[PDB]
Amino acid sequence: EVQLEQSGPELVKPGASVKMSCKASGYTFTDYVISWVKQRTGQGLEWIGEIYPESGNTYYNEKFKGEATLTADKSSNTAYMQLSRLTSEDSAVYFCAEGYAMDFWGQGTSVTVSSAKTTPPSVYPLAPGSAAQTNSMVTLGCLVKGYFPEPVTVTWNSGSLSSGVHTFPAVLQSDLYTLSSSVTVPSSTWPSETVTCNVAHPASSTKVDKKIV
Amino acid sequence: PCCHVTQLALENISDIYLVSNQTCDGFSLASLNSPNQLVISRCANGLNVVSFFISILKRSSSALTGHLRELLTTLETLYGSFSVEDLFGANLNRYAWHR
Amino acid sequence: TWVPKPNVEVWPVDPPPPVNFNKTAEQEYGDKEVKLPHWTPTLHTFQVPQNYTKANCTYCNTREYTFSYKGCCFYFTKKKHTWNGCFQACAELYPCTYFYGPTPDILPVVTRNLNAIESLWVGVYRVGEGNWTSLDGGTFKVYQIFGSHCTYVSKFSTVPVSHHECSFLKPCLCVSQ
Amino acid sequence: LSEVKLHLDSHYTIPWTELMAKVPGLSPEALWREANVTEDLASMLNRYKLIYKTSGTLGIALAEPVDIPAVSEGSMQVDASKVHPGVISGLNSPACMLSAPLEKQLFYYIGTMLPNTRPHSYVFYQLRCHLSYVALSINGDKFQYTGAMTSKFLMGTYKRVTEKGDEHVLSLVFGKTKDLPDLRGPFSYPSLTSAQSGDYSLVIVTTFVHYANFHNYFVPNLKDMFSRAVTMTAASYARYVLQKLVLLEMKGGCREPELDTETLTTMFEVSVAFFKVGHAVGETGNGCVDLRWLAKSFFELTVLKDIIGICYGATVKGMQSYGLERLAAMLMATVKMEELGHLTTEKQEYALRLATVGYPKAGVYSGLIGGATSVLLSAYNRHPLFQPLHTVMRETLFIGSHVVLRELRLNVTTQGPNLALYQLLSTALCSALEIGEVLRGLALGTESGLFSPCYLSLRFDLTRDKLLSMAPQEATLDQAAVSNAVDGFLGRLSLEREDRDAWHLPAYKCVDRLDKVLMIIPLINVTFIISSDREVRGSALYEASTTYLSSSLFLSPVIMNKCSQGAVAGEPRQIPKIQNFTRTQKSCIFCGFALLSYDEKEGLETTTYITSQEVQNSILSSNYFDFDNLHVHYLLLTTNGTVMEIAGLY
Amino acid sequence: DIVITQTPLSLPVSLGDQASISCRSSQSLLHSNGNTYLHWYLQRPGQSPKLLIYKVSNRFSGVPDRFSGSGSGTDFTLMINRVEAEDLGVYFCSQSIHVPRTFGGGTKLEIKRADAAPTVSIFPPSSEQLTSGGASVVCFLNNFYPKDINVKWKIDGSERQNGVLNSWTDQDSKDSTYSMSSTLTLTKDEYERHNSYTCEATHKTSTSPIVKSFNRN
Ligand SMILES: *[C@@H]1O[C@H](CO)[C@@H](O[C@@H]2O[C@H](CO)[C@@H](O)[C@H](O)[C@H]2NC(C)=O)[C@H](O)[C@H]1NC(C)=O
Ligand SMILES: *[C@@H]1O[C@H](CO)[C@@H](O[C@@H]2O[C@H](CO)[C@@H](O)[C@H](O)[C@H]2NC(C)=O)[C@H](O)[C@H]1NC(C)=O
Repeated sequence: EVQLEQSGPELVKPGASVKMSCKASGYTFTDYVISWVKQRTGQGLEWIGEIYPESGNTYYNEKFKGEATLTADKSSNTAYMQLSRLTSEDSAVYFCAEGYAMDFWGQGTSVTVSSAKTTPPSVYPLAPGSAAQTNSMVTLGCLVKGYFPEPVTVTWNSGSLSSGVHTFPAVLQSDLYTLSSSVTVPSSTWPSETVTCNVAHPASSTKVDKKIV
Repeated sequence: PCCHVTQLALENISDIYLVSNQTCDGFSLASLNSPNQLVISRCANGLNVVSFFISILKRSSSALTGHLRELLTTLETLYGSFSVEDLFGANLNRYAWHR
Repeated sequence: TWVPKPNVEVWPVDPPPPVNFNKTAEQEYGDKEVKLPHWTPTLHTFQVPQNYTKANCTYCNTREYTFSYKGCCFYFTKKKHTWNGCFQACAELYPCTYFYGPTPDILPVVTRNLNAIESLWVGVYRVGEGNWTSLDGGTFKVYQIFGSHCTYVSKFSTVPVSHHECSFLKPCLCVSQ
Repeated sequence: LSEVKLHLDSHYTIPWTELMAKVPGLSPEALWREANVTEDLASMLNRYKLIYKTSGTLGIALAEPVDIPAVSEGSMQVDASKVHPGVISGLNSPACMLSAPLEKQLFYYIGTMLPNTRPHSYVFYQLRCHLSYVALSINGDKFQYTGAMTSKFLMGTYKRVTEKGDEHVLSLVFGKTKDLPDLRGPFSYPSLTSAQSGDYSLVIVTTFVHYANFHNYFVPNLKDMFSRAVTMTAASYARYVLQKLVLLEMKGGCREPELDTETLTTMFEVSVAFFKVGHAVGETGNGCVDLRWLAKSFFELTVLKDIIGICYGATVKGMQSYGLERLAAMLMATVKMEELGHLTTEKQEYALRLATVGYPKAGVYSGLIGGATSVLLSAYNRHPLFQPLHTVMRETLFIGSHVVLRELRLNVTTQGPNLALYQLLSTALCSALEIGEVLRGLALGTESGLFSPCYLSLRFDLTRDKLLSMAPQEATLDQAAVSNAVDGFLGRLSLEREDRDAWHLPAYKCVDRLDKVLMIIPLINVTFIISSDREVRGSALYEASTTYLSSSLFLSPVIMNKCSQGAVAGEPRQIPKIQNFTRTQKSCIFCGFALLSYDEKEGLETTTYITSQEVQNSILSSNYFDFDNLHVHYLLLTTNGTVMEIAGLY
Repeated sequence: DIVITQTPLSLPVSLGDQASISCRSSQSLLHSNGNTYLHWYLQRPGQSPKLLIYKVSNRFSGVPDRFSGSGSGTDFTLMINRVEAEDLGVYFCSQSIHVPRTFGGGTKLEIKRADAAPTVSIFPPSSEQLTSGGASVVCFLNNFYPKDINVKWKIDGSERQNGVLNSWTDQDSKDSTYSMSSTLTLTKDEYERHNSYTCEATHKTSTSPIVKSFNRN
């Protein structure tokens, strides 16, 4: 049984450097291999840069040579990997796995690269707007545009309105994130009762917005 | 678990593990290792390791403390438990990977 | 007058040596440590002498020849000779005679004039590791079992038989024309 | 150099330095490097398929005989290491040697039993134990055999070297199953056993390719070899092998040794014979071994060691206790050899055994012959005349003959007088009926052929056609084996050749042609040279009525074993005849004389040495004197140097 | 390289059903000799991938019996006997013979439920946003099954394809439905040029797109 530990996530700027460590702890056999792979959010697994700490021999691919190098430390078996001159398309989660199978995977380290300064989110309310009926139940929403980095948490009336809530994944536009949140509310409870949007960006601030027509 | 035998002398060995014949469909394999952590075990041929020890205890029958005289018998029976036959047609590289 | 004599008796003998009573076990046996014996055999390598080879002329005498077949007079040496040393033993036996190699057609003929006890060298040999052959030539099926290089025949020999040590003494088969 | 923990499923911990230093000289490193712990299964399997493997065996029940006896009442326990001159005297005093110090001398040497050489490196962990070995080589050292052994298991290794140099090896391990050597790698013993018993087992170790080479000329009867090895006693077994060799050295066995199934079989059997003796002494459990058993067993090995030395030049290193040689030497200082023959038959053999074991290859203590001659003499006066000896007497004379045989090897005289006496008695005992019995024993391989007094006789007139006349005429017997017995027998008495037949008698130099000598009668103060040679440098020359044809019969007395300047001149003397001589005689008269009976055409027929009153009374009273046949005569040879013919009685 | 093909890309299953997943290979997968290096992985949502089956059909440590690998040579199959909740996720496959190893598409294992149409909602830009010089329209397509769906933005009857960004959600732990937000980002100026902004949702349940629009008034 082998258990692995990976470095924390690092927020890096294009051209800076990120060095990830993969510490192996457990029981294995000689000449063991550590494999590296990445997947972009929503996409599959790709490359298989193998390194043998003891032997030191390495097998990369047509990529990740110059686009990556593989080091190792035999004292504790850490098998480092780093990479600097990184573009946007290689923001992803890098996994470390031990064994020829690969048997035992690591929690992974997600590195996000972007030349974007921390930016608080701008909140706008999504009201149905005049010339609308929305009977039985009205669906409202909250727009969170132009923030960096991730994540943000969107709640409604501060923990209330837990059922009927959607919070969509963040999309990247203008090199800044943006998402929306929805809530389905019976028409009898709005605008009779106030409905507010609680957007939080622990990297700076949280905005509170009220839904109004 | 079970390994593959590919090619550390005897002196820096603290523990050695031997499998039964049911653990790996009939093969006799061993694990050599040295005493956060991550122990790397060198794998060895069971029958040769088992046969090795049996010869030791016999050669020193006048030095057994009563704890080793029992070990001798257990190393036997086990040794005969493995059928060296029924191995000619079996795939020997079951556990090999080849980089 | 026939005077009585005494019975025969053994001649007195001297008392035995003393014996030790001294002399350690190390003086009786050597060094305790031993190395089991190894032997380096000196393997000789033989090749056709080329003197003597097959005879050129064709002479024969009827009064002293063991038997005839077709147009070949055969002889058995009265003197026991080593296999290697029979190329000579025959070239000097009678004029134009050589060490013969029994061909399959003639082999049975040679076994019929042999007793159940005696053996007979023959002129079938192996220069190297391939193709047995006589002085006339040809390919011979040999019952090979030993290191080879020399062959004999016997009463019930369907083919020449190899031998383990060809310094043994046997008569020799030799032929004339 | 540490402590190692061994788990398997609890766990064990095996300690070194401890234990390792408690038992020397263990080396759990060379063994580790020997066992090959990183051997892939493919490499291991390829190694397994190389070694020949047998079918097995279902049982073959066998019983171990009672070889060594229980402690003989109040025996004097002797320590081979500390055998001081402290009594322990007399043939009658019970004696036994402690097994521990005796086994220490037998396996004094130490070496590597199991080589690093193929195919042994594959099957066995190399072993270093106390050991003895029997070793030999033939065919210009191209075929070798080594029989290394412990007190627990034997291992005989064959090795043949072809002309190209290919070395074929085949090993046979014999011993108690539990005591078998340690197996390396995947090998188990059942797959290699060719014969098994309740406790013993016979293992074969070779490669498929090598076994193919040996099987063309060497098909052992592994089953029969195993049965003999287990069921027989050490002495009875050692003697089974001894006969094989003795009967093989004559009839031309070991001058041109053959790679035969029987020949190679015997080589291993030699190893077992030495192994069984040591195995018996070791399997005692810290006890003592009776001396009467030791004497008989080590006599057989001493006789067996000389025969394998003469035949093959074999060597024995081990199974030799000097402490026993010391004990056997003291006991021979207690009894008088001149009167040894006056003792019991059991004690006769007991002493004659200790004589050979206590004094290996003679030439040192020349008094051993006096004992052997006292036995043959005491045996000769009680033996019925002209008869073919007896099973019991043939066995006793066989033991006593080895002290004589070895002195005959030495060119020196070795205290002549008695040795001539022993040989003259042997000559009297070679009659027409003794020869026929020996020949019958050679045709059937029984015990009668192993030994005969006729071998060491002073009779050189035995030719092939003369032995054919005395050969068994039975139709049931194998015509071939009978024809061979005559050759084998005749091959045992070769003069110039053989080298164990003459030259120690000073009277032999007084002869001109050696091939014409017929018989020598060494009496007291005179030895007669009976020959067809006219030019014999003696004191006189008698010529007995030979007959036309024949060669001639001369009797040349050599007074005091001193030749003459030349052969007597003039017509030879006539043998005076005697008629005034009565059949009844109350004394002796004729003691010291020899009485010869020859046929005019057939030659010599019987020889008698009047040694005592009992012998003479047998001559007279019996129907020995038969004058009905005109062509037979009876010559009387006197110590005075005279010859006389008995032509009739009152 | 060695391509690899998994089918289906999405396999809706109810709890207790039986799943089958193939991984067709481009090249043979034999080495030394009949040791076929094909391996199956499972990535539960939000977690690291983990090994299920290795060397075609050997159950890794900790894997229940319901998992079983089959097939040989170049076409193989993974089988789940009676699916459980903890088995939902993505099933990759890989070969280790030729360098690079290469992986497979994915084959999402999802829950099966009844068809539900989306509840489309369109929101005109917010007053606050136009003050900032920007206008983005939002269209929520909430709670539908199956996941497959596409939208068409029509402004004054002309399809729009530039400046639209869409987001999809995972299967709701409770509803077992999906959701999707489509945000059309424009300029305040470009926004005040066309009047009708339409959000059309074409889905399985509906042979006729669902239309939710508004006019600047
Ligand atoms: C290891 O393998 C062998 C054969 O597969 C097993 O051997 C058996 O042992 C029993 C007696 O205990 C014998 O009847 C036979 O030799 C084998 N059984 C049968 C039905 O043939 C052995 O049991 C295995 N080791 C263990 C712990 O099960
Ligand atoms: C321990 O195990 C190896 C396994 O092969 C043994 O093997 C072979 O050894 C010979 C030389 O002695 C080599 O020529 C072969 O190439 C080896 N075979 C293979 C497949 O590698 C070896 O004999 C053992 N170790 C030693 C030193 O002999």
